[PDB]
Amino acid sequence: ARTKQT
Amino acid sequence: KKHDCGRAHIQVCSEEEFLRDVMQFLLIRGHTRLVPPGGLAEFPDAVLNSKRLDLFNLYREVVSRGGFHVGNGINWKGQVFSKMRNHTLTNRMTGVGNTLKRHYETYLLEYEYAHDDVDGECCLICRSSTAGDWVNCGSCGEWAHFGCDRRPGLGAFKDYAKTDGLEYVCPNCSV
DNA sequence: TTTAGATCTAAA
DNA sequence: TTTAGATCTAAA
Ligand SMILES: [Zn+2]
Ligand SMILES: [Zn+2]
Ligand SMILES: [Zn+2]
Repeated sequence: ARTKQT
Repeated sequence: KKHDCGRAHIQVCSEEEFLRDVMQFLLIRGHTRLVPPGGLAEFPDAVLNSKRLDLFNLYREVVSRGGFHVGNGINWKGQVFSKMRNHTLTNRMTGVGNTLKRHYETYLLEYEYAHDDVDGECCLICRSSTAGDWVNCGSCGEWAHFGCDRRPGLGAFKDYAKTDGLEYVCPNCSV
């Protein structure tokens, strides 16, 4: 999936 | 603080309009060495995996994830590079994440700060922007904290985040 | 274990 | 100086 970790 | 330009919003902006706005911005900021003679056809003078560096897709993939400051919270090799023209199926671009971060710093970081293209959407479940792991719904395109989805049978976050990882469909979309 | 970022090498 | 690929480390 498209992801991000902020 | 912001470029005036009046460039199209990033969801509908063409590659040529974007790149011309980047060139104009780099010149007004005094980085003349980054804009070679010969206009848009020659910009940028940087090569990645034997093709000219694709700044448009590099920019779109980073700002859609919250901008450069997200850092290694972006999967550069697996989710940014894979969307660029520079990607090939079989490549040995083992240092590509570091390379892409350096190119973003050179060409795009000041530009990012001077525009309003960075995604700041809240979680579709809890409606906040709390720090943490997020997944983008493949169906509706909204964003969710992984931690806010308590359905059984979800994979580990790392299996969504790895290149060509698991499909994610949010609880609101799921049939 | 797997995956990806950082660093170094060697070739231009 | 810039780039591609090997080989480190970090993280999960
Ligand atoms: Zn602009
Ligand atoms: Zn949430
Ligand atoms: Zn959805």
